[PDB]
This record gives sequence, C-alpha cells and structure tokens, in this order.
Amino acid sequence: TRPYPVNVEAVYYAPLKLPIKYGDLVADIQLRSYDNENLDFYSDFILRTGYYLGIPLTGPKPLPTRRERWTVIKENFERHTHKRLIRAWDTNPEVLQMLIAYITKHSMAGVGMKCNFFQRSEISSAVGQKVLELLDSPDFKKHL
Amino acid sequence: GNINNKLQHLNNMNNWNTQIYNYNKNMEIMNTMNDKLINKLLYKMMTLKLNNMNINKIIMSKTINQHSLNKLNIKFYYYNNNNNYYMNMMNKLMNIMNNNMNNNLCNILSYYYKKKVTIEPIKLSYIYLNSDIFSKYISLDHNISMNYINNINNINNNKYNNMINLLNNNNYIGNINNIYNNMTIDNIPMDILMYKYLVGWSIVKLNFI
Amino acid sequence: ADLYMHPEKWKGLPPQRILELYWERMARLGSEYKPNKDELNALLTTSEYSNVPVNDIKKLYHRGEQGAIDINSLRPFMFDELPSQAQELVAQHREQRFYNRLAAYELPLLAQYRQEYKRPSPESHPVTYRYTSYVGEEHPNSRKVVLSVKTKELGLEEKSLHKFRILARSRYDHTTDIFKMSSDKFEHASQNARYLHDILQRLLAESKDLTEDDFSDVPLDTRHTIAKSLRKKKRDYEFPEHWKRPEDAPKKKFDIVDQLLST
Amino acid sequence: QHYDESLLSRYYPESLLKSIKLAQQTIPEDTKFRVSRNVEFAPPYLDDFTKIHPFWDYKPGMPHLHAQEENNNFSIFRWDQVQQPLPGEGNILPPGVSLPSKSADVAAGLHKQTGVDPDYITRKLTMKPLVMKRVSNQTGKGKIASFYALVVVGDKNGMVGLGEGKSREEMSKAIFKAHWDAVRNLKEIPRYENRTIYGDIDFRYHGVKLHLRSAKPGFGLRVNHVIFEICECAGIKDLSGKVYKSRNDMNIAKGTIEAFTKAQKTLDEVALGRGKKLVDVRKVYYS
Amino acid sequence: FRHLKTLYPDIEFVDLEEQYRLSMVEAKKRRGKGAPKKMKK
RNA sequence: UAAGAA
RNA sequence: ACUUAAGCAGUGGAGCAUGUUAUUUAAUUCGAUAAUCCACGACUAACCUUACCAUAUUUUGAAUAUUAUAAUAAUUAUAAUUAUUAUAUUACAGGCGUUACAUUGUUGUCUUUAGUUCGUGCUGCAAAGUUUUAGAUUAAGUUCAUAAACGAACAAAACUCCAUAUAUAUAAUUUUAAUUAUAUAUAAUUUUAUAUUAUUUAUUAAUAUAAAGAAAGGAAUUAAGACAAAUCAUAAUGAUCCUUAUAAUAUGGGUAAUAGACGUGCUAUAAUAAAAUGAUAAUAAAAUUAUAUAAAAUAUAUUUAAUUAUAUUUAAUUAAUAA
Ligand SMILES: [Mg+2]
Ligand SMILES: [Mg+2]
Ligand SMILES: [Mg+2]
Ligand SMILES: [Mg+2]
Repeated sequence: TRPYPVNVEAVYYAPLKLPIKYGDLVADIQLRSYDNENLDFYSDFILRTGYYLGIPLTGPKPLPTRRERWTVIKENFERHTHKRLIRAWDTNPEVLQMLIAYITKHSMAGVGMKCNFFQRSEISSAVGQKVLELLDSPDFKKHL
Repeated sequence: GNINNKLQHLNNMNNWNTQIYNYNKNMEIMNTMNDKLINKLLYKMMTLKLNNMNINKIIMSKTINQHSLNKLNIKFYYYNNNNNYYMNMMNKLMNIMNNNMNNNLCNILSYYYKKKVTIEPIKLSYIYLNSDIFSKYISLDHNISMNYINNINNINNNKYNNMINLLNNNNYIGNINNIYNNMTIDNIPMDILMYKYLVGWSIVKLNFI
Repeated sequence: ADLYMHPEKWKGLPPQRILELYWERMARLGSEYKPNKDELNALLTTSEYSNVPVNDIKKLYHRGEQGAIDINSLRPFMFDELPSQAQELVAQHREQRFYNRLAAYELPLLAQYRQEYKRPSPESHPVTYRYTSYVGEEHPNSRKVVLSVKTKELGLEEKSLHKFRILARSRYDHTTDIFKMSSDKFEHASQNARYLHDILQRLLAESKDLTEDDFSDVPLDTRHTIAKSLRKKKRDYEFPEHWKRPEDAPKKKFDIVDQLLST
Repeated sequence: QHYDESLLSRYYPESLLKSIKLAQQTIPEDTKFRVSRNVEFAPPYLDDFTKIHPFWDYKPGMPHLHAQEENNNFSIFRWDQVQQPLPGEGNILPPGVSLPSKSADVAAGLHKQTGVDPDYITRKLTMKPLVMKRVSNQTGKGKIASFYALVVVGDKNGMVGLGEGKSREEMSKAIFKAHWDAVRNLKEIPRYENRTIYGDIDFRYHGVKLHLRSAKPGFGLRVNHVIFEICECAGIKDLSGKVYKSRNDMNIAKGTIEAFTKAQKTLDEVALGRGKKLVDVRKVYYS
Repeated sequence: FRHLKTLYPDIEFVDLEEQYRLSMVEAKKRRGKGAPKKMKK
C-alpha cells in the first residue's frame, strides 16, 4: 500500500557497513560515557552517517570499562567509564572531516569523543625567557 | 521496565543532574561546579513581585544539565500559579531565559561555560507530578499493571502474527509495511509508556506506575 | 522575518498573527520595549478576535499586568498531564525520533559528498602522522603529534640505515622496524608536526652523511626493546604440527534433501 | 525495495524526494538487512518520519538539546500553558476510571451486594438517626475513640429497619454504615388499618419493658421519643405506650422492632389458626 | 543576584535569603539586642 | 386513656 | 535465642610506631565525668593545614542595601539621566562563642516488622470480638495448611542486581589480553527415579543410592518505637554572647614536651626457618599516569658484572597501545 523507501527501512535495521578495500586506517573515534545507552545509540548513528558518507567503519568495538571507586567511612560508591571504538578506513581527509563535523553537530548528552587521525605522508620556554631577564637584572649582574 | 525501549525505561543517564563526559577531568569538575552554582542562581531567580502585596513564587525542580559535544541544555520543570495583551511576570522571566536580544540569560551562561547554552523550561500544571516541586511547594496498582501487561502481550502477538503471515505468503523477512501492519504511532506509544499514573504517595515520595 | 520589529506593517493580517507579532515584540525587546501607536491600533483590530473591550485592551497595553490587577493548588487531577518522570521517557522518545528522521532524510543527502579514496602510495608516503582531537574540549594532549615510519621504507643504503637506527636509539624498535617519535612541546599540533618533520630531516641528513663516521663498529642496542618486551606477556607457542589428526576430523555425511533442494 | 520516482511523488513530500533518490542510489536493491541484537534505533511502530507529530516530536521553535534554530530564533514567547498537550483525546484516563448523595451511594452499593432496588431506596425511604455516640477502647497505645450510629429507615408503609454503624474516623462514615445496615435489615411490620398495632404488647427486650397499646383514629403517637421515630418510619400513626426498667435508647430501639414483629398476630393469623371468624365491630358498623 | 537588577530592570527579583536576613536584623534591633556601633577612628 | 431528659 | 561455655587457629611479657590519659607548658587546639569498663576522629600537623600560644598589625572587614563624591562608557538638548568601577556612609559583616543555647530534623545503635490499617461479612443488647490456633514445618517466616470470614493497601516474599554457565552481536585478532573485551538475551528458588526410615500415609519429609544439570555464593530494596549524639565535621532555624575584637592578617612557636598507665599496630626472640643466589627472565589481579608518569642508557657509592640507592638525561604514553 504505502511505499516505504530504502532509507526509511534502513532505520529499522542494523546500520550498514561498507567493505574495507585496502585497510588504511585513517581515523579511530573513541566514545566515552558514564552510561552505555546513549553511547551505543550514538555509535549506531555514527555508523549510519559514515555509511552514507562512503566511509568504511568497522564497528563499536567494546573497550574495557574503567571502574573508579570511593569509600566513605563503609558506604561504597563507584563510577564506570564505558568506552566504544569506531575505526575509519580508506577515506580521504575531507570526507572524514565532514563525518566529524556532522556527528559533533548532532551529539548526545553525556558522551565525550576523542578522534585520532592517521595521515600518511611523504618523507620530505617561559622560565628560560625569565631566567635571562633575571640574570640581566642589576641584582644578579652586580655579582657578575 | 524494558531497557531496549526508550518509552519503557528511564535512561540511566537521567539519574544524574549533570550529564557529561569530558576527557579532561579538570574541565568536568569545573562544569559540575558551574551547574550547581547556576542551579542556585536560578532558584534565586524564581521569586518575582509586581509591587508590594504582589509576590509570585515560581517553584522549579532541580536543573538537568545536558552536556553534549557542542552545546549545553539546561532543562527544568517549573510550576506557577485578556491575558493576550500584556506579559505577566513569569512570561517575562522565561523570555529573558531565551528570547531577549541583548542580555538574555543563555548568552551570559554561554560565556560562563565557553560553549553554547540553551534553557528549556517545562511547565507542570499540577504540583504532585514532580516530587521535588511538590516538596518545595509543601515547604511554603495491580489493575493498571495487568492492563499494561495485556497491552504488551497484544502488541507482541500482533507483530508475531504479522511476521508468520509474511512467511506463509537469510534472515530478511520482507517489506517493513507488513511486518509492522497494525503497529502505528496512534496506538503503540502511549500504551507502552511507563510512569503515567501516580499510584502511591507519602508526604515526599511519589510512586508513579 | 523582522516584521515584528516594524509595527507599521501589522495593519491587516490575521488577528492571531497580530497577537503573535505583539508577543514577539515584547519577548525580544524586554525592557527596551516601549509603546508604539501603530502596534496599539493593530491590537485594537484584534479587539474582536478576543472577547475584550477596546478600553480594556488600551488599559492593559498601557499599564500591563498592573492594569489587569486593577480591572489554585491541590486541584483535582484531570488525567490530562503526565508526571515529569513519564515526560522524561517522552523526551527520550522525542530524541530517538529526531535521530530517526535525521537518518531517514538528512543522512542520505550526505551521499552527494562522497569522494573516491585517493590512496597515497605506500612507497611514496611511508611516514604516518597521528593527530589527536578531543571534540568540544580544551585538552592539553590535543597538541601532540606522533610520527611513525618503517625504517626499511626510508630509501637508505645499508650503512646509512644502520647509522639511522643507531642514532634513533630508543625510538627505533628492531622487532617491528618502527621508528616512532612524538612531540607535544609546542602549543599547537601544526608546530609539533613541523618540528617532528624537521627532526626527521636532520636524522636522515646525518644518516646519509657517511664522510666522517658510519658507526659500522657500533652494534645495534636492543636493551630498551628487551625491557619493553619483558612487560608484555608472550604467548609464543603453537599446537605441534605432528600432533594433528586430520583422520579424526568429522566428515560431512551425504544428505539427499539438501542436494535435491539446490536444484 | 526500490521504487520509481513517479510513484513516490504521489506519496512523499517534494522536499524529501532528493534524499530518497540518493538513498536508493547508494543502497543496492539486493541489500540484506539485519536486525540489531542489542541497540534499538527505530521506534517499536512504523513511521515514515514525514510528519512532525505535535506530541511525540520536539515542538518546533522550542529550545532543547537538539534544537536546530539559533538562540535568537526560538518562536515560543508564551509560557502560561503546557507547550505540548497530550495526543489523541487529550487524556490518559485508565480503562475503568472516571473523571472527577450518601443515600445514592448506599443504594448503589446495596443493589450490587444484595440486588435490592436502588430507586426504592433513594425515593421512598427516610432515615432518622436515633443515637450517635463516641465509644472508646483502651489499648496499649492509648484510647481509640470510635463513632457509633444507630439509625432507623422506613417507607411509612409497614417496612422498617434498624441499622448500626461504627467508624474510627468520621461520624459521616458511621452514619453511612448505619444507613446501609438499616436498609439491609428492612422488615415488614403488621399494622391494623395501616395506622396502629393490632392489640396490646407487653414485651421484654433485655432490660427494657415495653408496654404498647393500640389507639383510636386521630389519637397521636403518645410514646417514648425513640418509639416515636420508629413509628414515624414504620407508618404507625396511633399508639400509646410506656417504657419501664431500662430506658437505654439503643435497647428501646432494637426491642420495639422485635415487639412489632414477634409479639403481634394479625386477625387473619388468629382466625386461620383457631378456625374462627374475627370480625371488627367498628369496620362493620359503618357498613 | 545583584547583577539582575541591572540586566533586567523591568523584572524586580526578590532574594528570599536577603529579605529574611534584613527582617531578622530589624527584629533584633527592636528588642535592643542589635549589634553595637562599631568603634571609629 | 399512661411519652421522658441530664 | 544475642551472650556465655566448649573446640580449632592464633596473638599476647621486649623495642619501636601510633593514639588516649596524666603531668608539664606561653600553647601543649578540641573530645569523658548519675559507681563494672570506657575522654581515644584523621585518606597524611615542618611553613600551610590550625582550630592553640607569643608578638606585631587591620577595623563596614567576604556580603547585600542606602546616600554622597571622583572618574569612565552610553543616551538626551550644553549640562543632565543611565550604568561600571573606586573612595567614603551605616545598617551591618564576621565568630573552630555558648547545648548549663532549645527546637525540629538527620545520623548511629538497639527492639519489632507474616504484621498495621481500611473495606465488606459474621458474633455479642453493647463496649468489643472476628474465634481453628498455643497449627505443622524450617537453622530461619523458611515452606505449607487451616478457620465466619473474605479481600485490598502497604510490609515480607517473589522480583531485581552482582557473580557463575551458555547463545547472538561487535573487533578488518598490530590498542591482542579472541584463554579477551561489553552490549543484549537465556538459565535454577534445580529436577527425576528408586530403597530405608518416620509421616497428618503421598501426590509428604529426611537420608542413601542412581539419572540429568556448569549451577556452588552474594547484595540491595518498609515502616514503627526506644535511647545516644553539638568534630551535629548529618544541617537548619531560633535564642544568647563578642563587635579596636570572642572578628581579620603576618612572623615565629605549639599540636612532636616526659614521670607514669593503657589500646592498637609493626619488627623480633633460629632449623616444620632465616639468609643468599636463580636472564632466551616460573606464575597474578586490580588500579594509576595533563596539578603526570617516568623506560633504556650513562655516572657515583663500587668491588669484572649483577644487586641496591641517588644523580645525569627524559624514550614512549595522557593510555585495551607506553610507563
Ligand atoms: Mg603549624
Ligand atoms: Mg602560622
Ligand atoms: Mg550573625
Ligand atoms: Mg576564631
């Protein structure tokens, strides 16, 4: 009856991933949150954005959760840092900058992000500037 | 309390008043302290008066500070209390929150935070829809569950029937319009929503189910 | 767009539009707001839209809420509003729907900006630079740049390659053949990257200058790498080849139905 | 499935055709979709996300975390109302619940519990409280006071009933329970000529000695006040009588009803039991 | 809070804590329990 | 032609 | 039935460390005191911390508000208003002052939490009672059964959450720990079969023997009374007291003094136990690193080297990567 085109159908299914053709890692995106829900939702959204931008993205690799603990004297409190890793392959710098800009614009509450960019390339002092000033002062210049 | 559904469970992120993650921990501590100070300021800002004998005390909940990568959103609930031709005091307050051109509060807060700030006030018409507001105001079950469970079973069985009918007539079953036949925004959302009804109270612990 | 700033042009229009323009004027101007006759006449025109007398609306326009004054709680619950706790779930669903609409209709538009991968040749571009960006944060480590290169991809003769490794010292890892150095001494990443490039140029120039000393008598010191390797567990063992029993592996058994279904 | 732009033009807005075209060009029509095991992105229903729902989507022009307007472009200036009222009917009334006198509730409850007629109870019974007391019980945590109500109900046509109710909270509740009990205890009272008692009654109820005497037409109710109220409810018009020994109001009230029901025999009962004809001389004197 | 009087002159905010402090100061000064006059040079 | 109340 | 008693395994007469107390002291900041006992907080006291002592020094002080002045920017039609900053003004601020300064609150400990109300129904004239029952069983409210009582709400339980076992997903298996990580889901509060004992006679329970199971632990979650607590540092309010000083700052000193007494800990008093040595490096987990972390190397103690401790120099890593 009602046509539901492929873009809408894709929302109801796991995000598509483009195949990795050469295996040139061009960036890794680490997402961190003190909860896992927003983190994983945002990771799925990043995968969708990357697919449509033409970027091969492997997936939100689970990284070890960091636990912080505090004892109140015997009440125990703890904080969990959940971490996901999304790696990008075989992509130009400009498309990848577009990815980062778009996912920054539409980020979720409570999720931080670190981005490492790997750029293959062809082969081809405050104290010091004050120590000189002190040594060229009359108080120190008089002993020398 | 289905965790896989955003209408059937409270996101664990929402049980913190400051919702943030910074790789730079110094900045995260600073932002937490900023949120507490701004909450105290906003509490101070909720009392107004139209000359003596005209005191108006808006009651706001705790602020919810949603820190994203490029923006902070300070959301709070509030309770207040021919009108088309003037602005009462509460309207003026909210309009300085966002809408004034020159010295609106969110621009000043943006300087304080060094990131974009928006403010989201949400009016609550009753005082017993929010335990914090109810407390700040008084300063100055089986049958419903059974109906909810019946609705959940009905929805699940509806989707199951749809899918088996497709299989009768890989893992990719078929078109989305037939897998979700009688599953519409006009029947599913409000029936699966949780915490619609206040089923218990002890004056301030309000139990919503 | 700025029609709310020009009350002269409110003449006409729907009365509800005039009300909205008046409210926008008040909201935007705040205390800078002041009476304007044209706006008052436009509101007189709306006097019929809302059941309010002309005199009353002029009175309210001039004296505001004071004019209104001059002219509950614990109410019964009508089941017409949600608890704030349920409104949090409604907001979670609003967020979900917003992202779903983005994925449905704005993400496909990003397909216009697809580019073909201009793979830099590994031989031509063997040096990799790693930059760090903490999105939405002022992090001191965002200035760090790391330069890595496999030394055998530097185009050095054997004597010069040896001299390079000797001079690299702990930055060179003989097990992986990776020369790596990092810089975060300058406030900006571009400065640190240029600094690392310049260091590499000096190292290559000295390694190729064999007119004075080639350091052929100095063996390659691997002590830093030994110390590094002792800190990581080494699972360097594999199942004995002669223990394997392929004779014992399960053998696929013929099944007629599957073959007659592949027809 | 992939569709002709011709067909889509009829079902989707003009501004959305571009994204659908680009999607169909970027997603091969052989694509095999998998469901996500652990992260649910789409809602639990079907939606093409072409329409902004007034309640389930963020209100346009409202500030929030994902507001796409600029700070100087929000279009909400009136804060006196909830910005997003509920969808559908505009309420969340549970099935079996109603939106937000005593005789009506007694009648409804007793019709549900015993199958008696509510209309009769509401439009033909009159209640009269007889005694209203505060009793008390000594318990380890102090004195617990209860309100006690004895009431009488009747239709002035030979039906009368006494009821007792007791409530630790309010006298309204004790009287409500007494009214309930009285309706449940409705009896039929023999009456001679629908105005008096058949003969005389000398009835003992615990410590109360009742002496009731039938009276002539026009003679009033010359009796104890409790008995007067009971007679008013029962349809007794003419009566003389005296109470001896105990004059406790509750015991008088209760014992007068056993006196009316147990210590009376109608003329028909006597005539049939004895096989004799009992003639009322005054009834026959006037034809 | 004190800046609010200058940013938004058409809104007159009330600091409950400050008003309570002033009311207590005046109540003490009515009982003769108020602070003495600070000595001055 | 027999009324009770505190 | 907390407790005792028994059994097992220890520790326990000294030195030191750390507390408390006593005495001393300018100060050794503060903490108990109704007759068994018991003043006893330290996630770091050189300065800071700090509350204490000595000596100097400050006087509207850290706040808010009023009223003036002196500038500085904006606006009127040149003076003026509007604000911002300083100076003064006095209401005051300030108080590790007071619990022999009282209230709530909160916190701790302890007792009770298969029980408390409500609704109907039933019994007694009624106040009241709600009846078997002083039930069975378990280590236990544990698990059951029963009655003129039956429900509901809470409470308890179930549930939930950890962990454990398994499935799916994810990781281009060089951030490698795939023997991993962390999301989702499943599982058990285990079940079946005989035999012997008892039984309220089995469709019960225990023991034993078989059978299937990876299956064997833990945490949280409610109220009501009683008493204690002012380092209540679990607050708020009030009262009361000081206001050139009971507030505030600097320099130094003390909290580290030593006759005693006691608590706790560490190191010992030797052979079922101490020492040294053990480089293709026996075998971990959990944490930490932008207010860092410190590799390898070199030098000295130092003696071929190693070990150990510093210095020189800072490689890598702001981290499933390096330390
Ligand atoms: Mg000191
Ligand atoms: Mg000092
Ligand atoms: Mg004071
Ligand atoms: Mg002091």
